[PDB]
Amino acid sequence: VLRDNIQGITKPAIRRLARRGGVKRISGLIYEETRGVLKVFLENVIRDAVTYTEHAKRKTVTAMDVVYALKRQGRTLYGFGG
Amino acid sequence: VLRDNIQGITKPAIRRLARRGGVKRISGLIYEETRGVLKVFLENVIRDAVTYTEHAKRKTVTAMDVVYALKRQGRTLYGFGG
Amino acid sequence: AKSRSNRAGLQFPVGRIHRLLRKGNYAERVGAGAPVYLAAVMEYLAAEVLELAGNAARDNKKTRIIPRHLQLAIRNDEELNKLLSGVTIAQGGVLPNIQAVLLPKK
Amino acid sequence: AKSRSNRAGLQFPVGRIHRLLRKGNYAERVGAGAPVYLAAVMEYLAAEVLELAGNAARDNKKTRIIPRHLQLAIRNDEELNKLLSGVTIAQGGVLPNIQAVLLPKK
Amino acid sequence: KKRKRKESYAIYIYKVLKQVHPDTGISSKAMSIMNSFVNDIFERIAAEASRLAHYNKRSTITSREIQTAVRLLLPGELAKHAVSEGTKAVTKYTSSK
Amino acid sequence: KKRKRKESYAIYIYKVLKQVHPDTGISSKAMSIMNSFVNDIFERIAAEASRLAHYNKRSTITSREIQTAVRLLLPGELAKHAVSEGTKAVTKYTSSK
Amino acid sequence: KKPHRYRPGTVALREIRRYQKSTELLIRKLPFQRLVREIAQDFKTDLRFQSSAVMALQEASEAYLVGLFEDTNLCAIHAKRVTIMPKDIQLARRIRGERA
Amino acid sequence: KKPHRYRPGTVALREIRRYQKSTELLIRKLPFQRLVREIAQDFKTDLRFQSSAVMALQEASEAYLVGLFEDTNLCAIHAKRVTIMPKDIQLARRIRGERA
DNA sequence: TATATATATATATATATCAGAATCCCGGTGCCGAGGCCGCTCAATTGGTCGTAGACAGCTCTAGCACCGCTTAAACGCACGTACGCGCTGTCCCCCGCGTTTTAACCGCCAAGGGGATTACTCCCTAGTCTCCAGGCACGTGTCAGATATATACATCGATATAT
DNA sequence: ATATATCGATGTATATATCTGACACGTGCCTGGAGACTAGGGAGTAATCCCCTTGGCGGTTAAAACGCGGGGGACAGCGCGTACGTGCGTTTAAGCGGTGCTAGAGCTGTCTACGACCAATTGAGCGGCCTCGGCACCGGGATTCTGATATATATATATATATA
Repeated sequence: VLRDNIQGITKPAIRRLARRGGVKRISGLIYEETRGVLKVFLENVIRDAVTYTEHAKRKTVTAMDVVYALKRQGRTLYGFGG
Repeated sequence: VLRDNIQGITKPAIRRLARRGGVKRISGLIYEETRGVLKVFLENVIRDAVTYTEHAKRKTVTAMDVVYALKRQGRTLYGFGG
Repeated sequence: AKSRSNRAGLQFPVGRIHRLLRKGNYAERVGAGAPVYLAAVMEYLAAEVLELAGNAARDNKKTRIIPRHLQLAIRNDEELNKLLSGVTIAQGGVLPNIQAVLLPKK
Repeated sequence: AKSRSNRAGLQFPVGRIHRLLRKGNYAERVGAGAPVYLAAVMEYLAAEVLELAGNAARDNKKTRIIPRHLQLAIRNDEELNKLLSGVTIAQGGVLPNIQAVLLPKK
Repeated sequence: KKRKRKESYAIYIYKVLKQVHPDTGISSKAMSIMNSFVNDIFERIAAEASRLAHYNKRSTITSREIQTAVRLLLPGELAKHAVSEGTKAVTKYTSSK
Repeated sequence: KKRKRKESYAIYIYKVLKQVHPDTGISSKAMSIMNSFVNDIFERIAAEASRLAHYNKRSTITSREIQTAVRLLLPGELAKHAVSEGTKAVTKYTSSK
Repeated sequence: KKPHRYRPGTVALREIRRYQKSTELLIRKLPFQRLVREIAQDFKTDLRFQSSAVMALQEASEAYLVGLFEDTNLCAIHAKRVTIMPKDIQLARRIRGERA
Repeated sequence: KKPHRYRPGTVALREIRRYQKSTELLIRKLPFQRLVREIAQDFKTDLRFQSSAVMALQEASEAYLVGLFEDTNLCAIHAKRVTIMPKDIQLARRIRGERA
C-alpha cells in the first residue's frame, strides 16, 4: 500500500543536481522528464539487483547486488563493498 | 618508403558516407576533421590488433586479430571470422 | 545411442556445448541441465532471427538470405536491436530512415 | 622463510594473487612469473593514484585522504581518466568547472 | 589430406532454418554472420553464468545459473520466451531419461 | 567469536601510502574505494590474460599474457611505466631465487 | 530604500560554484528510499533493503543524473542558449544510446 | 534552350535514398589499404596483412563513420540547421565519450 | 536680405565610488574515527614426486607481396546560381530571486521479529576412465537463383502559359 | 499579382534472356560424443542465534511550496552575402587479371623445463580494544565580490556673429 512517490523527488532536488551539473537557467518542463528518466534508470538497476537477489535465494537486497547490477550496465561503483 | 596517404580518403567518399548517414548538406570543413577522426579510430584499432599480433609470435595480422581488437573496444563485428 | 540433442527435442548440439562449457574454463564443474538450457536458449534466439530474416528476404522477393536481410531483421525488431546494441553486421547496411526536417517543404 | 613479495621487492601479496589467479578459474595453469608481474603492475597503479591523491590532499590543506581527493586526483589527470572513465566514485564530486558562455559578460 | 577440423554451428543453423522456412536458402556470408552471432550469445551467457556461480561462492554452473543469466542479459519478451523454451527443453530431457 | 575472515588489500595500500607519503593518513571510505579499484584492475587484467590464453589455443597464464594485457588495457605513459615496473620486479624475483 | 536584490544569474553562478565543490547527497534520503521501495515492490513483493543498498542506489542515481545534466548543458549551449530544455535531454539520451 | 537543372537539395535527397539502400563499401579499397599500412608501420615495421583483415578494418571504419554522421546530423538538426558543421562533430564525440 | 562658422547648453553614456551580502580564515573546543598493540588462526612456504605443456627445428605449402598492363570509372577543378546561416531587432513571456508559511525529513530511542550466516549429515550428482560407434566435416559435382545487358512503362521534378 | 495544370525531361524499376558462380547434395572417415561403473565431494536439508531490518513515537527544524515583481533570454522576422550544391570536361588512378616468389604459418616429433599436488609448519594477516589527534562546529574579523549611484564627457542643436 503506497502512493505516487515520484513527486517526492522535489523541484529543488533536481535544481541542486542541475547546479552540480553546472547549468544556469532551467526550463519548467525539465522536472517531469528528469523524474521519468530517473524512474527508467532505477527500473533498470533495481530489476537487475532484484534478479541477483532472486538467484541467491535471499530476501534482503544487499549492497553487493546493487554494485554488481551497476557493473553489468557499465556504470561501475567504487565505494560500497567492491 | 611511403607518402601522405590520408588524402586518399577522398572528399566524395566522406560525402557518400554522409549520404548513407542521412545528411543533406555538408560544410566545407567536415572533410579535414573526418580524416582526423578516422585516423584516431584506426590508430586505436590497429594498435590493439598489432599488439594481438606480436603476442602470438606472428608477423602477419589476420582477420581474427582485428575482430578481437574491435570486440575489445565495444564495436563487436559479426561477419569476418567471428 | 540416442544423442542428447535428439533426446531433449532440440537441434543445437548438447554435447558440443557441454564440451565448450567444460574446457572453456568458466567454472570447475558443470551441471547436466546447463548445456540443455543453454542450447534451448541459443536455438530460440537463432530461430527468432531466422524467422525475421526470412520475412525480410521474402519482402524483397529474394529466396536466399543475404547480410542485408539480417541487418533489416535485427534493426526493425525492438528487443533484438536492444540486445545487439554495439554489434556491427558486416556487409549489411543502414535502415532507410530520413529525417522529416530534411524533406523538402511542400 | 622469505615471502615472495619480499623476494620480488614489492608489497602487494604474491601468494594471495597466485591463489586468486588459480581459484578464480581464469586458465588451467597459472604460471610462476604471472602473480609477480600482476602484483608489480597493481602496486605501480596504486602508487600513482596515491601520489596524486596525496598531492590533492596537500593542496587542500588536509592530512587525511577523503573520496573527494581521489575524485580530484583521478579526473585532474588524463590517462587515469582514460583508465577509469566508466567508473563513478562514491561520496566524490565533480571537477569545479563552468563554461565560458554561462559566465557573466564583462 | 585435410588441414584441420573446424567446429562450427553451420549445419545446425541450416536445420533450424529449414524447420522455420522450408523454401528459403542462406548465403555463406550470412551463415558466417549467424555463426558469429551464436558464438557471441554463447560467450555472453556462459560468462554471466560463470560470474553468477562465482559470486555466490558456488562451483557448478547448473541450469538455474543459465536461467538467471538469460533473465539478466535478454531484454523484454525475449527473456520470458527464452526461459519458457529452456524450461520445456530441460523438462523433456528429464522425462526422456 | 568473530564473524568471518574477510580478505582485503587494506594493509598493502597503507604500506604503499607510507612509502609514497610518510605523513598522510587515509580515511576508511577512501581505503574501501581504493580496495575496489585494486580489485577492478585485478579482474580486468586477469580476464584479459584469460582471453589471451584461450585465443592462442594455450592453457597457461605466463608473464607474457599479463604484459600483453597491461599493454592492451593501460593507456599511454602508464602502459610502458607499468611494463618496466613489472619487468624489473620479475627480474628481481628470478635473480633472488 | 529598495532591498539589495541580485540580478537574475548571479545566484545561479554562486550555487554552481557551491554545489560543485561540496560532495553531499542532494536528493533527500527518505523520499529516495520510498521511491526505491515503490519501484522494487513491482518485481518481487515483500523485499528488504540494506541501508548500504539504498545508499549505493542514491550515489549511482545522483552521478548518472549529474552526468546527464552536464551533457544536457552542452546540448543547450550548442544551440546558442543558456536554458536547458527537454529536447536537449532527448538529444543527449539519443547520442548516448539510452533512447531505444 | 536552357538545360533542365535540378534545385539544390533534390540530388542530395536522391543520394541519401540511394546510398542507404545500397550495401557495398563506399571507400575505395586500395587507398584505405595504403592508409592502414601507413598507420600500422608506426607500431611495427615490416608487417603483413591478410585481405580479410583489411576488409574487416574497412567495414568497421565505414560503420563507425556512418554512425558518427547520424549523430552529427541529429546535432545539426537540433541547432536549427540542415548543414552539419565541425562543432556538431565535436559535440557528438564529446557526448559519446570519444574525446580523449 | 542671404550664406556660412562657432559655441553654450541639454542629453544619453563610460566610469570611479560607496554600501551590502557572502564567503574565506583564524581560533577555541570537543568528539569521534583512525592508528597502534595484542591474541588467534589460517594459509603461504618449502621439499619431493610426477605428469605435461610448450619450446626447438625442419618440412612444406600457401597465401601475401611486388610487378606489369589494360580499361574505364570516378575524382578534380572551374563556373554559376541560390538557398541558407549569421546577424540585428523587437517583444513577450517565463524563469528567477526573495519573502512567508507550513510540513515532513533527520535524529534518536525502543521493541519485535524475520532472515542471513553457521555447523553437521548425507546423498546424489558429476569428473574420470574406458570403448564403441554415429555424426560432422572436407571434398567433389550437379544445378539453379542472381547479376548483367537491352529495352521500356512510369513516377516525378521543375519551367512555364493561364485564370481569378 | 500569385496559385494551378501542362508537359519536357530524367531517373527508377520492371520484363526477359543468359550465363554464371555460388549453394545444395552424395561420400569417406575419423573424430568426438555416448553408455557404464567408480568414487568423492559439493550442495541441500535441519536446527540455532543473533544481527540487522522494519515499524512506531516524539521534536526542532531545515527546507519545500506558493506567490509576486520584473528582467533578461528565447522566439519570430527581416536582410544579405556567402558558401555549397550541381553540372560539365578531363585526367588521374583504382579495379582486374596473370605471374613469380618467397617469406611466414601450420604440423609434426621430441625432450626439457616447469607447474600441479601433498603434507608440515610457521609467520603474516585479520578481529578486537584503546588512545589520541585530525576534523567538525561555532563565533568573530577580514575580505571579496556585486549592485546602485554621482561625476564628467562626448554629441546634437539653436542662436550669436562674421561675410557677401
